[PDB]
Amino acid sequence: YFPLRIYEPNELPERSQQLTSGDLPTLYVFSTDSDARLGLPSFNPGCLKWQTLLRLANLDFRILPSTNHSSPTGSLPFLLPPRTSPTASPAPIPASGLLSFARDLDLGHLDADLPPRAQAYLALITHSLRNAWLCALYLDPTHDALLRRLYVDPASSSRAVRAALLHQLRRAAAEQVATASSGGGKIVSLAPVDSADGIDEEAVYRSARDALDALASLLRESETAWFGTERPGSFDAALFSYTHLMVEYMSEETESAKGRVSLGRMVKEAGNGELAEHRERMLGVAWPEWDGYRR
Amino acid sequence: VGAATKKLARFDIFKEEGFGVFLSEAALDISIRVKEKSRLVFSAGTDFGNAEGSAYTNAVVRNIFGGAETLTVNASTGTRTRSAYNATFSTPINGNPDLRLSVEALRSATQKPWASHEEHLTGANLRLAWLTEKGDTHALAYSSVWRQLTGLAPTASPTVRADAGDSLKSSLTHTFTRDRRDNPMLPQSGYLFRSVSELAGWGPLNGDVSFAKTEVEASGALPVAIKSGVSVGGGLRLGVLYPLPLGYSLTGAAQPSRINDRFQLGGPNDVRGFKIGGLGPHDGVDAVGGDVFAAGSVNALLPLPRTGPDSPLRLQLYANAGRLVALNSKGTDKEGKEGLAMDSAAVFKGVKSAVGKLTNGIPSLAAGVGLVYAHPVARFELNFSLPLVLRRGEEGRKGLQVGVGISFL
Amino acid sequence: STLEVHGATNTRRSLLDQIFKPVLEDTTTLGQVLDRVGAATKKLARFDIFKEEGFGVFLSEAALDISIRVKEKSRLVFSAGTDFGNAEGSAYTNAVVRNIFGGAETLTV
Amino acid sequence: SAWSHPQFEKAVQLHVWGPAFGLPSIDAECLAAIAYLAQTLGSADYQLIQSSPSAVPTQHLPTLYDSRTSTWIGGFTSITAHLHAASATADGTAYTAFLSAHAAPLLALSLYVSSANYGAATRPAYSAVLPLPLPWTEPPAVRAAMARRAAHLGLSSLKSRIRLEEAAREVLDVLAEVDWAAGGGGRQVAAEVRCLAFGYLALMLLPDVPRPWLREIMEGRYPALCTFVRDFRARVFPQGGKLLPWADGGAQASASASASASAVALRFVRAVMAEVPLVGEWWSRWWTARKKREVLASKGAKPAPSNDLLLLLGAGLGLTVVGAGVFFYRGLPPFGEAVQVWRKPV
Amino acid sequence: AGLGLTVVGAGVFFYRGLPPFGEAVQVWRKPV
Repeated sequence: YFPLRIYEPNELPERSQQLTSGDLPTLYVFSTDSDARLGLPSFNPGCLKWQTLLRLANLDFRILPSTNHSSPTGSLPFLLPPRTSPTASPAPIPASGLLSFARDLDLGHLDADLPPRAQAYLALITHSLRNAWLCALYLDPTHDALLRRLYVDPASSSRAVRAALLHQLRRAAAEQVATASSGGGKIVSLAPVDSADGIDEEAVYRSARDALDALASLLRESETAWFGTERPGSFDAALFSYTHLMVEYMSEETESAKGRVSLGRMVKEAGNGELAEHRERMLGVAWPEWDGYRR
Repeated sequence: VGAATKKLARFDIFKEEGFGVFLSEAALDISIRVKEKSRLVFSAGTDFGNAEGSAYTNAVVRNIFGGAETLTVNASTGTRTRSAYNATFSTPINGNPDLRLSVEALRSATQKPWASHEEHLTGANLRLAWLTEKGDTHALAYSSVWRQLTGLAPTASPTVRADAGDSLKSSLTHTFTRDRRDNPMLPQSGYLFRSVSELAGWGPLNGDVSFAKTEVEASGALPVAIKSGVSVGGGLRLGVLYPLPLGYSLTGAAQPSRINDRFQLGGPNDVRGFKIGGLGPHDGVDAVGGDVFAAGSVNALLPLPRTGPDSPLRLQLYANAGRLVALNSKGTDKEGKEGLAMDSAAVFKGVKSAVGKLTNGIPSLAAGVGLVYAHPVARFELNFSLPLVLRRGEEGRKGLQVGVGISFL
Repeated sequence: STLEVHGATNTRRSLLDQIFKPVLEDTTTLGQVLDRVGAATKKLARFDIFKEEGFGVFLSEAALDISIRVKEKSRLVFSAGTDFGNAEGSAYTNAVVRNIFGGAETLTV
Repeated sequence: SAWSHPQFEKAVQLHVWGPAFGLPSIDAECLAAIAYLAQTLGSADYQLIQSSPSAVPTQHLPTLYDSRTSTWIGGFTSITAHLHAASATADGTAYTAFLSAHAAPLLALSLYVSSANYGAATRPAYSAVLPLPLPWTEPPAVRAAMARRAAHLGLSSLKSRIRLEEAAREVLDVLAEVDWAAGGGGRQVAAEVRCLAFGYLALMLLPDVPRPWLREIMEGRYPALCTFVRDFRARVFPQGGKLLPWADGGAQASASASASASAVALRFVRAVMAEVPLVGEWWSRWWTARKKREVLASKGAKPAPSNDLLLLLGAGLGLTVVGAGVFFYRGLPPFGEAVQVWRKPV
Repeated sequence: AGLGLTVVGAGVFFYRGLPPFGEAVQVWRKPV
């Protein structure tokens, strides 16, 4: 009862009313400012999956680039509802509940327990293809330009920090590719194998080739341009999340001298090219107007 | 020889107590004595068994060649990552103990509960501290850091979720202090002008922040009438954070400041009667700072009646104040360009309007009563305050306002 | 029934086994409670590698089911505070590694 | 720079762990490989040399070593790639991926994360198959590895059991419809997948496991799984595995030629040098780079020569720290005397 | 060199010594 006068809460600063004013919920995905205004697909698969699923759920939202530190959990692709009061915030919706937040008419088939066979196949997409992507991106030295201009240069613009961040990303990626036994869990002292010298790429590459071929063979049994169903569900989005980024960024035809044809060629050449048409047809339901794909 | 001996003691390598000057009336014949301060002092007490690492290393080599000196502090909690460095190296530049240079490299991990997050600093700064014979003290430092923000564990706020990246902040900052107060830990009769400017990344300075931070602090104090330690006090502060373009110009485009760079005005050390980070443009519960600000005080510091001019343990009767605004543009056409690039005219108009808002309305105007204890090293307030006027969302506080430190009002 | 020794890290299972394999060997006389576990716990505390205050014995009447807790004493404790400048060397080193393999222990002053 | 794909210039001997559970081996990848070879090759050729991680150049255990070309091959999948409608092969690949990931994180929950199990049933099995000084170092590395693989389930030792049984169901409900060993019923898969599934399940079921929750589920809700496991064990591993061609003498005499006191001391000292506070990680990285280069040379290619910057930097940092620590201790001789005297200039 | 190496190696060895031998929970059963 002591405070005698109350005056008009304090007019938040410029960044915090320019970036986070909003009117519609804002999903936070790895992206570049030239893109985030257009809502064009991200360049990280763990976020492109969620972005594609949401866009399929017919939720109206915008995407802002973020930096993997500003999430209620470690991984990025979380969401925030708009402000209701110029100084009050709703709760941040982590990655897991993005579909629950979206609820139109029927949002069941975007998240339903698949028949057991499909959970067996999801292991390909989630582990084999993921290790292949992680290896080819963070370790193959001919992708240093991509890694920089995608994940490092937008951060700091100070070469002595760029270098440290690049080293951090490479160590944290090598630690993940060396856990899943696709390449190998070589056993060293009580510390993970955090280098490209425990991650023999022949095993990972062959596992990737077989995974793509198995998926291309499965897609041929559905006769409805999807993976058993009528409208693309969770599995098709999880597949797209990788089969696109493996085409836009790693389809560099050089390769004939070193052999080991780069991923995008295998992706478009899986089976008889069914994954390529599948991706080019998911672009046509999610982004009905976007062009520029196929590099 | 008084000047000689004082200049000698200013080296900070001779033990303070015990000098001696022995004049032997033989047939001048002056004889000076000194004690040496020390040399390498060490400590390394570690513990283990569980998460405790407590690597606890300390080292001081008081004199390597001339006046040189290397401090090396360390720590490893096993819970926190590390504090692997804090390494200073001081040495007077061949001319006097007055012009002292020091080079420091650090790697620490602070904490900021009022705007919930951490901050990892891993820079290294270069400092050149003069000292004029009149008592004034200039300094000049070049600091280059990393400034990572990695602790947004609770529901923090959409503000810090948007300012949680990295930076460099290579900057060149220059302090200044004129100290004319009798007891620096309990001012009664002197005055104290202290000005700390700073220019961050601009022109030759490269980085990702570009501002110009000015922080003026005046003072005052006076005992009036019936050794009667009345000691009427005073105080004031100011400040501005002015953003600038990124190179060799004044007219250009500036990006507004990050939470790593704004001021925070509140707490037992700056404006008593508030949370450690009260008085802000608060967002939810996290205290986002501002650029312009101000302060105030009016003290009494009366000694315990019927006790006499005893050790300095006195009642503190003080009003107070405080204000802290933010750089809202809201006065030009919409940027059109995507987001954060304000032209020079808009920045100037914004700061003019912000200072205009600083002088509209009574600021906060706390109060209190406290028992000040003037230790030579620190000052202990123990106030009991009563915040009069608040802006909605400034986290008033009303209990016992315990405070310890050096800087106060 | 069972017997659980929570917290007893950094000590071989064979060491605790050498004591607790018998404790379950003689446990008829079920109609009442007979706790030679006092002998077990005192013999355990005699190792001088478990912190003295706080043991606990929690009997869960589930369908014996004795549950023991312990705290660990510590591991490597260090100190080295030296001074110089004059005749003082005060090299002052101390070390205690409470448990290297089993009950082993090295003091070095 | 030891963080990129390596640059290049322009009668097998299956090393496995010891039996240790009433099965031909442990570490279900190893048991899978050994069952596949036992089915495919014949007891005349392979040698089943008992081994350890530090005893091979690949550092990966279920490791084949050809004799004709002297090439090291690691991992079960690479091995079975060596030594060699479409829905058959498709499902084969699918279930191979699904067993390698999401089934191994279960055999960790049991037997490596449950501290009531790792210490009562596992660490004895590891100590029973290793030379004397090693078990202080290697079983903990294996446990840390299987624990890291066990995360991404969110479960550890903390009614905290119904969720565990739910986790186990979430895998067995997919592994159940496979119709593993049958001439009819569900779907055929493959030889090299069937053997892998046997390896994983037989370590899920057959151990003694003082605090069991996999045995109860697999015996209560899944008849075909336990039936398959028991029949496979009784078919291809009669008498627990004494008919398999181990090295010169069998189980223990196999890791005798490669276990001289010198070699075992080397294993120990390497595994402990990789743990020093500062030079440890850099030494481990240099060593692993060297061993990968050696394996690659063996396979038939020529790697980049070397980049000794790793160990050079590690040694330089260690030397700098210790030399600075020793230098300032009794630093340079004193520069100033006890008495210093000036005179009046004349 | 042997004395220097012995001192420094003993100092470094016991700092983060051998991996722990005992788990958090260890369980015995009733023999049947």
